Amino acid sequence: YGCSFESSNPLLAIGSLSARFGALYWYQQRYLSDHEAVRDDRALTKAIGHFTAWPDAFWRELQQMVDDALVRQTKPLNHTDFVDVFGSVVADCRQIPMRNTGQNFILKNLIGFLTDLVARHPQCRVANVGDLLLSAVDAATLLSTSVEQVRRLHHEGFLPLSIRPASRNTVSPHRAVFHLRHVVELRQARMQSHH
Amino acid sequence: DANLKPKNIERYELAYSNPQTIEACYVPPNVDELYCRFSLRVEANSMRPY
Repeated sequence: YGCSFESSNPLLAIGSLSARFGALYWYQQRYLSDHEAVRDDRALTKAIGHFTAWPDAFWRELQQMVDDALVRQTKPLNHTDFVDVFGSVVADCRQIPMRNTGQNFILKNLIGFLTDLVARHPQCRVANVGDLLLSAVDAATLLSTSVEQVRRLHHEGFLPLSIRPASRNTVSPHRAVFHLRHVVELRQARMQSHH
Repeated sequence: DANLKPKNIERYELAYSNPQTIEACYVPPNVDELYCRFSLRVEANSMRPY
């Protein structure tokens, strides 16, 4: 009904109401997968405790699935889709309606993590994590901008395309084609703002 | 197309090469000079209609 908080240590304890609503919606689909039992009070009541160690737990949830994915590998990683390892955790960032990083704190932590992941895995002769392919709609989300802007950014040569398409065809938004390390670096280099 | 509409071609579609098969000829390494020769005959044959 209102916020009214002070000494807001948890990442769920600050902000405008729309964000506070979005954070709960996200928590629910992701951890309350059990079918509705109209436990309208009890089901959501737990979300606050959950977030109290967030700055240090979210990363472990992401780390766990890097390893479980790795041991099930069937192709060299540089032809593997980003989605096969992280399971659309990126798309879920779109459920909070705000676009910028300083307000959408879920996206802010996911990017933090991916930047570190790339940093500890530099390029060498054998491919490794960080060379995964992103689709056009994924870069748009990580770069905090609409899709048409990515097409314009490609056209000017600020980033490379890795898969050669056939002639008399087009690459659709859903096709996986940019390397992760290329997107992370470009964003640090030329996409920052006061937000 | 008739200097009017530029054709529909997507950007990436012109970065492709165009392969071709050609014959060529070069002087091999370490030859000091090349020679060319021919013969010529001249006849006094414009004096009368064939």
